[PDB]
Formats: sequence, structure tokens, C-alpha cells
Amino acid sequence: MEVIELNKCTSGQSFEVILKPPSDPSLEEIQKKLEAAEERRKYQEAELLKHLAE
Amino acid sequence: REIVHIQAGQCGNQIGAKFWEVISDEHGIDPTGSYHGDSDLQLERINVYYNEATGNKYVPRAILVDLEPGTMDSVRSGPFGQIFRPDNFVFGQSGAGNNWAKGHYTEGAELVDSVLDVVRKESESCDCLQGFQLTHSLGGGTGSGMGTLLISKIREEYPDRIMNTFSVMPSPKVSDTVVEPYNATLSVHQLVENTDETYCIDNEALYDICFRTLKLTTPTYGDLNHLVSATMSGVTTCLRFPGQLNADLRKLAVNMVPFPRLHFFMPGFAPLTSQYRALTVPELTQQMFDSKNMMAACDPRHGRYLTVAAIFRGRMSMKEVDEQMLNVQNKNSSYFVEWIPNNVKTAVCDIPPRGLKMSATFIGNSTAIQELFKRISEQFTAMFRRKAFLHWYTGEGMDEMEFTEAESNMNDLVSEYQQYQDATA
Amino acid sequence: MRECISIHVGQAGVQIGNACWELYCLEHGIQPDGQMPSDKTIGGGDDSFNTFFSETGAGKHVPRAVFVDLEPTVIDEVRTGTYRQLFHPEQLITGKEDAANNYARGHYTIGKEIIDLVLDRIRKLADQCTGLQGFLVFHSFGGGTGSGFTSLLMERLSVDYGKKSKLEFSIYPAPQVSTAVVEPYNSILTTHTTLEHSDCAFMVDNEAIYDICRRNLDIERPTYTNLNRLISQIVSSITASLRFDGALNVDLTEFQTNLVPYPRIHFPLATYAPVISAEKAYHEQLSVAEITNACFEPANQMVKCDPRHGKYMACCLLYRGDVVPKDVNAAIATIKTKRSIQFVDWCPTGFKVGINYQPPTVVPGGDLAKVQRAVCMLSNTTAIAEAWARLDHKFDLMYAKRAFVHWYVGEGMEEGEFSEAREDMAALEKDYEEVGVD
Amino acid sequence: MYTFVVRDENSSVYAEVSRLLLATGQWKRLRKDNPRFNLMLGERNRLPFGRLGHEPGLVQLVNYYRGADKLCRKASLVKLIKTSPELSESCTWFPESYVIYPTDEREVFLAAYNRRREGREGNVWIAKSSAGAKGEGILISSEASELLDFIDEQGQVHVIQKYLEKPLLLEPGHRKFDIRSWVLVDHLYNIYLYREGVLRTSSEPYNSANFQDKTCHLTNHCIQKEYSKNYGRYEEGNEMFFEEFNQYLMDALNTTLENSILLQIKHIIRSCLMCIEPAISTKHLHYQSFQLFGFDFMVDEELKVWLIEVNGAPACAQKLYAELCQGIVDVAISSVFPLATSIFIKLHH
Ligand SMILES: Nc1nc2c(ncn2[C@@H]2O[C@H](COP(=O)(O)OP(=O)(O)OP(=O)(O)O)[C@@H](O)[C@H]2O)c(=O)[nH]1
Ligand SMILES: Nc1ncnc2c1ncn2[C@@H]1O[C@H](COP(=O)(O)OP(=O)(O)CP(=O)(O)O)[C@@H](O)[C@H]1O
Ligand SMILES: Nc1nc2c(ncn2[C@@H]2O[C@H](COP(=O)(O)OP(=O)(O)O)[C@@H](O)[C@H]2O)c(=O)[nH]1
Ligand SMILES: COc1cccc(-c2cc(NCc3ccc4c(c3)OCO4)nc(N)n2)c1
Ligand SMILES: [Ca+2]
Ligand SMILES: [Ca+2]
Ligand SMILES: [Ca+2]
Ligand SMILES: [Ca+2]
Ligand SMILES: [Mg+2]
Ligand SMILES: [Mg+2]
Ligand SMILES: [Mg+2]
Repeated sequence: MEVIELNKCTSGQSFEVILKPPSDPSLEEIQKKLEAAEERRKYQEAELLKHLAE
Repeated sequence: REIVHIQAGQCGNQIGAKFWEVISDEHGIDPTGSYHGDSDLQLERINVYYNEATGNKYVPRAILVDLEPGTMDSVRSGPFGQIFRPDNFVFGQSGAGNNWAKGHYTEGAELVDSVLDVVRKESESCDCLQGFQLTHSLGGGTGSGMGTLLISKIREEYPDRIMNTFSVMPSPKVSDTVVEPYNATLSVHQLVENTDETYCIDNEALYDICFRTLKLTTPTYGDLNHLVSATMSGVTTCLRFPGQLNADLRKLAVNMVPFPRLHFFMPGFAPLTSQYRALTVPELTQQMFDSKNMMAACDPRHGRYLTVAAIFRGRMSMKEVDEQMLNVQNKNSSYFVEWIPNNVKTAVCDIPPRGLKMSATFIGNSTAIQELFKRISEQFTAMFRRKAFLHWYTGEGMDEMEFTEAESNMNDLVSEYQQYQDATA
Repeated sequence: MRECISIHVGQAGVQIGNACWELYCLEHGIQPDGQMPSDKTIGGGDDSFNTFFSETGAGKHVPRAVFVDLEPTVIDEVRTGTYRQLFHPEQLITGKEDAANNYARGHYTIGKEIIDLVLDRIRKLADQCTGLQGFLVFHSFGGGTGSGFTSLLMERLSVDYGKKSKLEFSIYPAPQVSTAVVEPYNSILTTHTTLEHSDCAFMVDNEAIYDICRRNLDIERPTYTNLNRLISQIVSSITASLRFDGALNVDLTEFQTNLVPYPRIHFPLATYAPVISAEKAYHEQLSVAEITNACFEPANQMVKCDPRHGKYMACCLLYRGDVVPKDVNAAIATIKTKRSIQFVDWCPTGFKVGINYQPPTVVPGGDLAKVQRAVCMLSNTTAIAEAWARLDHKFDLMYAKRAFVHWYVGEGMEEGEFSEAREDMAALEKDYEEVGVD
Repeated sequence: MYTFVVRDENSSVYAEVSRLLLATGQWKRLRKDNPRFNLMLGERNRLPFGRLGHEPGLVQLVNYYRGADKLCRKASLVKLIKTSPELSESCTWFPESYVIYPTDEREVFLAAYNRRREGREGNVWIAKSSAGAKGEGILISSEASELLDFIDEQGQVHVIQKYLEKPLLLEPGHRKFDIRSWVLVDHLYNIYLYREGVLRTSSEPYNSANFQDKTCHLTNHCIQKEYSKNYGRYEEGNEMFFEEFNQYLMDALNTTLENSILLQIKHIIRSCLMCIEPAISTKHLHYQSFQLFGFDFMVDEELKVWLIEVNGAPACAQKLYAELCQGIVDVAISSVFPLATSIFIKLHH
């Protein structure tokens, strides 16, 4: 059970004690998929407004 | 977040009026529109249902519709009659004679445009419009026929706003005409497609309650509307009064409607009133789950609950409500779907309704509501297989196939309800 | 000195942010007006508390914070609150209608109409950062804004700030304090899309805070106020090493280094002791060993699980107030003998420790009693996978019937993002099992 | 009333426990996967322990101890004994045993094997598994390598255990036997031993040189009911209860069952279950556990008791299902969920 890397100061101290040793997507493809879901919405609203026109 | 209220037809306007009587008294506003209350909580969420006007007065955000002036002359006459902005009285003269076709296609179409003009002028003066609510019956002509017509027109102008209704179902025990099953079936199909929440207020249940338990020998439309106004207030308190809920019409819809077409709730209320004995919290909860307190004449035990919501009003132990609510769920856990986890949600508001120190409002989305549609559907076919009374409708332009489809659509709805009643994990 | 910017998203994130910054001020001696009498470097400086506050020519100390809700009711209470003077308006951002507990409405529909603005108000703070470290993002799993908009934000911070660290403080959903049944959906979708954009996330199960508040504060039905002041004490001890002189976890990088060997598995379990009621007029103050061994009772954890039936990968102990290294080793030695603390074979069986001598500061009039010494333990144990399992199960149940799915599709999402996201946590749940069983 | 579910249909014991609880009038059974339960009677493998104790306002209890497999699976049983100071390399009641993989103890085993070959000691041995049911995959040789290749014959792990050459043999018959004891641990880690046990007899006469014989040596209930002529002669079902075994020892050997054996049994039970108490106790957990264990022993001719194994999903003897299952309810269940002498010996600690 070793103690190591003891660093201290006026606010406190720190250390480590060992008990035993071991044995991203684009900008354009985001704001495209934000846009691919915007049109999926406007298509659903168009089918409604088309339905209501019927 | 403002709401726009519409009441159409005789029934729609008289329950609508009682609603404004009730909450206007709860928020402390007098029949003149002048506030004279004791608490600031009465006014914090007053913009939901009231426009603030010159000189400190509050005017309901309400539109009154009928195809004849009879009862809207009576509304203007009633207790809180002069509370309503007079421009919002919109009426024809010929009446609809209990005819869905007249309200939806001929007499009503002539007037619908005028109504939505008032809708627009209330909306334009809305910081952020939250949605609409309608009060109406489904067995007459104006509230049914025209009412569902306006809803279709409102979904066209405001396709992304919530549309909820308080809908009175017709029952023979409280019948005006024999054609009611026709008008109600034609309306239900409209409500299936273009509303987010419909509170099924069955005049059968309202009758049974008024006579069996309240022991009133001969119930009047007034006695049945006392139950409606108390429930309409109980439901609307999640928004009308400041909890520490961030209650939004859309949000509430999201948390109670698992499938778009299955948005027909059974209302309930406790204690049932027409006394002084304080009511225990254990007694409040066991009553609201008993079918005898249901406004929809269906047994909850021949179906299963998709979602539930319980509103408790008054000063009580939020720990005793949690205790006994979670208790009833196990007296009845066979009747809650197991594939929607934690589908029973509870809300509390400190201010009670006038006359009772403690109250509870029950909002249930049960697959047992099909019993109501099966009932309407049988009465419908009983006459339609003989084309009885159809001449009243075919004379206004409709064809038999519009009837066949409307019948088919709700037999479909009933089937959809029983798909999820047998379904398991 | 290197700055860190906090971002609070949705109701839960904002209200918690409010509670944390309240405490930060009490700790650093900052007043509700932004004035720090004990600060002598007027209008500037590179102290360690300057990592979280900036200074104005007039001596004002301003949080490097950004609040954002899609509806104004909650951030309005901040703009009228006790610390109204602390923030300046450009930091508080409000929409008009919220995401209604709908991940799709928060991420796609309402998200895209406000994402550019938020990022602009974020960069108005990073432009005053000499050497920026990264971000600490507060948000709920269940809210539609908390889940939906956060994942959109975290996606574009990884491009507009690709080299900066991002730590999460996430509220895992509990039905005892929640009025929403679709929260399992929202939590799965946000975790899946956020996972490879967060370097380290501390998740707090409201269930655990609730029962802690009930058990050890004897408050019968806790409020959000009860829950948040306790939550911020934990958060406070976790960030204290960034705001104070020290040698451990002085940089958001050290959080991943000391606590996260495999990137996907970056959800450390937090345990905190002691929680004592302020109504208990006076109390037998607990030793070092008593509070340190309390770090292994599941009843003090932020997520209820059983670390005996998992294996550890890393462990920090962050004592606050009045502790000395030798009383800690005394405690640690006694604990190994009586507890089941198994580490993965490819990692040391050790404890990184940090002490700051300032005792825990507590809100005047709060529900927490002042203590002489407290500790927060940060354990990366595989046993936290229990929380994923619970969530994933409730997800399987509803989705098998497609319940509530129409609400998300109607806002633009595709039914496939559901199974795509559920497949991810299927891998995550098995990644944990690979690491912590034989 | 109280709520419970059933997720192990093939469980002989908790079958009557469920039925006896229904007759209470205070317990309601629900479907297998309804989560609003007060009691779970769960599956034997992959029981979802992580899903319990998270239902608001419902105290949950389950009939299994997470972590108990480290005692009820022979490979980990051995590892638990030699690795734990509480039991130790130095363990007098557990046979010499080694875990061998087809971490591994292959040549620590033959080391001890020829130290016995050397000195003419009995180099009796046997290799085992928890995988083979119905007495399948057993092998009692006297030379070392004949089993090591029968071991890697198959792809799963098998322990190698010193076989007990000099067992105590009842008369008339010169027959072998093993003793099964049922122990119940409730939610507070009270160790309750069932006063009734069973001797799972062999009806063969025992033969030292003839380990060819499948049934001369192995005593469990199925290997002598479908592999042996002599099933049922001396006692019904190759099952002798504690009253007869006591009187026989009295008449035959001038001693008692308590003195000669039961004291050692109670010592082994409590020694094993408290070795692991820190790793499985549910004292301060959000859910609580109990579990019925079946402890199997053997007695050599010096009246010394040896532990052979521990079983986690155990079956009872058909005469006592009524008395035992009733005791579970009184102690493990209604102790937590109360209603409107004792058959157990408390092993205190
Ligand atoms: N700990 C804690 N949890 C909260 C708090 N507020 C809300 N929650 C939890 O978060 C969930 C609700 O999410 P919200 O944060 O309110 O939703 P949102 O982020 O504002 O997004 P919207 O859906 O648009 O309103 C519930 O499960 C609550 O339990 C809070 O102040 N503290
Ligand atoms: N070291 C040993 N010496 C002598 N006999 C032994 C022995 N190990 C095992 N046996 C014999 O093997 C028989 C059964 O072995 P074991 O009980 O371990 O298999 P098992 O677990 O599949 C049956 P159950 O599950 O019903 O207890 C015992 O009755 C015992 O007589
Ligand atoms: N509860 C209630 N129902 C009513 C009332 N008036 C009418 N109804 C119902 O509606 C039917 C009559 O429809 P009505 O409202 O007059 O239709 P409309 O006026 O033409 O739109 C009957 O079946 C009644 O049950 C009322 O005041 N209260
Ligand atoms: C015209 O239509 C209206 C007008 C006003 C209110 C409602 C309404 C109330 C309600 N109350 C129960 C409830 C559920 C979840 C909750 C909750 C309260 O508090 C937080 O989470 N539920 C629903 N679905 N609609 C409908
Ligand atoms: Ca005309
Ligand atoms: Ca016009
Ligand atoms: Ca300074
Ligand atoms: Ca990154
Ligand atoms: Mg009429
Ligand atoms: Mg919100
Ligand atoms: Mg076995």
C-alpha cells in the first residue's frame, strides 16, 4: 500500500494510494439531417392540407 | 399561453356558460368582469382563459355559436351573461332542427366563415396561442354538425395547434329526437381525425348518477350540467392555477395519448354533490376509480387503462395521496396495461372548488370507452338497416354511402380499442 | 489559467444551474451583486476561481454561464431572482413554446430555429476566454428540451470547438417526481446521439436523491428545491478542484484521464456523505473512516446499484474540509478488508485522492447541516449498467407496441432512429458486461 | 393484499409456496412480467436483479441471493475456499480439490497426485461439473491421466476432487450414502437449518476395486431409481429420514446424530454462508433477498463430515414439502409482509 505524487498547498493536498498493480460528423450533414426532417414534416402537413381540401 | 374557447348549440352553450360561471367565481371575477378576490394565485394564470381589458376588467376568451338565437339570448340573460365580449355572439336564425347535415353542410356553412373571423381576432391578440377547446353535444345539429365543421376549419388555419373538446354523448334515457345516433356517429368520425383530446360526457351516466346516487327523482338538464361544470373546472385546474407543474396542452396530450385515434377520455369526479362531512383522502380515491363516479357509462373493469391522471384539489397530505393512489393501483393492477410503465400520474392544487374543502377529478383513457361507441353503433344500425329517417338528411344533399362510411369508421375504432385490450407484454 | 463555461438546458438544467451558482458564490465570498470583497485584483486576474467567473471594470464577478429553455417561465424566475444582478441578459435565452416532453420537437423542430442563436451567445463568452478548457452541460434525460436540444447542441459544439472537453450533468428519470411517461424514449435517443460527443457524464437518478432527502433529511415529500440544493453540493465538490488551488482534476482533461479508460463507458458513479438534517440541532460529527466507508453503502449513491457485483476501473476520493492523508489511508486499509472491491485486471487497484481544507458550505436556511468533513467518491464501476438496463427495458415495453411513437414521427423523426438508438444501448449494455463479469 | 409473480414454473418447491400463499386470501398472483409486485419467485439464471427495488411505494422481496452462485457452482466453490482466509488452503471439512480447464491447476494437481503415488497412499480421485445433470460426466479413476484426457474430452470446466475411499457404510447392505440439509437464509441473514434432513441412500453393496460400476458409488436419487435393481428394499425411495438414522447410530455405534455429525454440519453451513455474507447481504439495499440452499454432505467411517457441494435450486423430499414450504412462508415471507415451536434450528452468529 504505497503513497505517491503527494502535492500540497494552502488549500489542501492530493495524492494517489495504490493497493496492487494490474494483472465526428460534419456541419453540413447535421444541418442536412435537420433539413431532411423539416421536409418530412412539410410533406405530412401537405398531405393533411390536401386531405382537408378533399 | 392563451386558450380560445368555443361553445356551439344549445347544450354546448349552456354547459359552456356554467363553466364560465364556475371558474369566474374561482378566479374571483364578478359577473361584471371586475376582480375582487383574496389571493394573487387567482390571477397568476388568468391569461389562460381571460383577456385583460380597459379599466381592470377581465373578459373570457370565448366565442358563442348557435344557428338560432333562442338560448344565446338566454346566455346574455343569465347570471354571468354580460361578462362576454358582445362581438363574440355569432348566430343565424333558421336553426338546425337537430340535423347534422344542416349544421355541417347547408345552414352551418352559411355562417361558419363569420365565426372563424372572431376566432382569428382572438388569436391575433394571443401572445402564444396554446390551443382551442369546444363544448358541444353530438346528438343535435348545431353543436354536432356545425361544431365538427368549425373544428375542421380550425385545423386548416391552425394546423399545429391543439384542438380538444368536451362532447356530450346522446342516450335514450335523456333523448330529444330519435336521429341522435345518426348525428353522434357522423360527429365521432370527425372527432377521431381532428381532435387531440375529447372528454366523453355521457348523458346516460350523468342521468344514472343524478338519480341513483344523488337520489334526485327527476333530473333536469340543469342538474346534469352541475356535474359537467364541476368536472370541466377540475380538469382545467392544471392550467388555471399555478402548481409547480409546467402544464401545457400539448405536453398533457403527449403524456396521455399513446395512439392518435384513441384520445377519448372517461371523466370522473368525487365527492358527488347536489353536505358537511369532511371526506377522507382514502375515500376520495376509491370513489373516483369506482364506475359509479364515471361520466362515461362504461365499466372500467371490462377494459384496461392506457393512461390515467388524477387531480386532487384542497389542502391534504401529498404523502397520503401518493400512499392510497399507489394502493388502488394494486386493487386493480389487472386493469392497467403493463406495456406503458408508470401510466398513472397525480397532480395536486391547493385551492379547492367552492363548496367543498376536498375534491378529485378523474381523467381516464380506458379501452372500455368502446362500450359507449358500441352502444351508439347499435342504435345507429337498428335504424340504418331500414334507411329510417334518412330522408331528413338526403334532402340536404347527403348520400347513403356517407352514412355507411361513418358507420364503418367507428366499427373500426371499436376494433382498434379491443386490439390493445387483449394485447400483452 | 483556463476557463470553463457552464450551459444549463431545460427546466431541470436551469434550476440546478441556479442552485449551483448560488453555492459557488457563497463559497468564494461573492455577493448577489457580483461584488467579491476578498478579491483584490480588481477588474481582472487569473486566480482559480476565475475559471468560473469573469470580472468587469466595476468589480463585478460574472458566471461564465449560459441558460437556455424553449419556454420562458423558468429562466424568468432567474431574471427576477436574488441573483438577478449576477448575470447579464444576453446569457439567458428563451423560446416561446417548449418541446412538450418530445425529443423530436426539441431536437429537430424547435431546435433548429434556435441553435444558431445559442451558439452565437456561447461564442460571445468564449471570445473572452484566453485559453478555454471546454464545457459543463446540465440537462435532464426526460425533458424534451433537456434531451432533444442538448443532443443537438453537443453535436455542434464538437465541430465549433472540436478540441475542447465536454462534461455532462444528467438527471436520470424517476417516476416518483415525474409526470411524464415518455421519458424512457427521450433518454435513449439523447444518450445515443450524445454518446460520442461527451467525454464524461455524471448522471443523477432523481429516485436516489428523493430517498436520500426522505431518509437522511426526514422531509416527507421533497420538492425540486430540496433536490437541487443537495444536487449542487455534489456538483460543487466535483467542480471544486477547478475553482480552487489544487493538484488533482485541475483540468477537465484530467476527468477523462483519471476516471475514463474506455470512452464509451464514461458514466462514473457518484457517492456522497454525510447528509445530515439542519433540524438535528447537533449531531455526533462523523470521522474520516465513517464517511469514507459510507461511500460504499448504495444508500448514499446518486444511482441505486450494487457495486459488489461489478468491477471498478477508476476511483477518486474528494474530501472537503478537514481531512489529512494519513487518516484516509487508515480508513482505506480498513475498508478493503471488509468490502468486495474488485477492479478490472487491466487497471490498478488504487485511489486518487484530493483534499481541500474548506469545509462544505451550505445555504443559509437550507435543509443541510454544516459538517466538519465530507467526501464525494467518483467510481467508474460497471454496476451502473443496472440503470441502463432498467431504462432499456421500459423502452422495449412501449416500443414493441409503438406507443407514443406517432408524436415523434409527426415532428420529423423516422421510426428507425428508435431502433438505431436502442441498438446502440444494446451494445453499451454488453460493453459493460464484457468488462465486468467472467 | 400482497402481490407476487412466478418466473420459474419448473420449481417443485415454490410451486406449493405459490399455491399455499394463494390459499392465504391475502396474496394475489400476477402475470410473469408485471412489475408492481411485492414478491418475486424468479428464474434460476439471468434473474434481472437490477430491475428490483425501483417501484415507488412497494417493498420488493426475491427468493434468490445475487452472488450466491459463487457458492453453488462447483468451480467457484473450490476457488472460494482456497482463496478466502475465512476458509483457507487449511480447510478440514472440504476434500482436496483442483479446478482444471480443458487460473488453471493442472500441474499443482499432479504434484499432489504423485506425492501420494510415492507414498502408497490412496490415490483415489474423481472429476466433476455442475453442467452434467442426471449423474452425467463423472469419472472415478485411480491413475491421473485417464481423466485429464476425458476432461478435455469436452469443452467445459471440471473440478478434480479427492474421492473418499473409506466412507461409512450402513448395515444391513454395506451401502453408501450422502446427506442433504435444507437451510434458509432470510432477509436479515438469519441462518435457519431445517430440522428434517434426508439420507440419499445407495442400495448397492460398496466395492472398492470396481469403480467401473456406475451405481456402486453415486448416491443421488435418479442414478439408483433408473440404474439399479435394489431401489426400495431397505427403505422407501432410497430415502432414510433422521429418526431412523439416529436410532441406527444409537443401536449400532452407541452415539447420536447431533453429536457425531450434526454439529459438524451446522459448523460447515455457517462457515460457508458467513464467508460470503459481505458480498451478498441485502441489509441496506433497495430490494431484499432470501434463498433456500441444499447442502450435501458425506460421512467417512471415522464419523467425520465432508462437504461435497452446495445447490442453489434444490428439490425437497416428498414427505416434507408441506412442512418445509410452510416454514418458508412464516419466516422468509410473512416476516416481511405480515398477516392477520419452530421447524428450524437457528445457526447464530
Ligand atoms: N432533479 C431535478 N429534476 C428535475 C427538475 N425539473 C424537472 N426535473 C426532471 O426532469 C423531467 C422533466 O424534464 P424537464 O427538464 O422539466 O423538461 P425540459 O428540459 O424543460 O424540456 P420540455 O419538455 O420542453 O419542457 C422530470 O422527469 C423531472 O423529474 C429539477 O429542478 N431538479
Ligand atoms: N469426493 C467424493 N467422494 C466420494 N463420493 C463423492 C465425492 N464427490 C461426489 N461424490 C458422490 O457423487 C454423488 C453426486 O455428486 P453431485 O451431488 O455433486 O452431482 P449433482 O450436483 O449434479 C446432484 P444434485 O444437484 O442433486 O445435488 C454424491 O452422492 C456422492 O456420493
Ligand atoms: N347535458 C346536457 N345535454 C344537453 C343539453 N341540451 C341538449 N343536450 C343534449 O343534446 C341533445 C339535444 O341537442 P342540442 O344541444 O339541442 O343540439 P343543438 O342545439 O341543435 O346544437 C340531447 O340528446 C341532449 O342530451 C343540456 O343542457 N345539457
Ligand atoms: C380543453 O382541454 C383541456 C384544458 C385544460 C386541461 C386539460 C388536461 C388536463 C389533464 N390533467 C391531468 C394531468 C396529466 C399529466 C400531468 C398533470 C396533470 O400534471 C403534470 O403531468 N390532462 C390532460 N390530458 N388535459 C385539457
Ligand atoms: Ca340560407
Ligand atoms: Ca370570409
Ligand atoms: Ca480578481
Ligand atoms: Ca469530441
Ligand atoms: Mg335542442
Ligand atoms: Mg420545459
Ligand atoms: Mg448441481
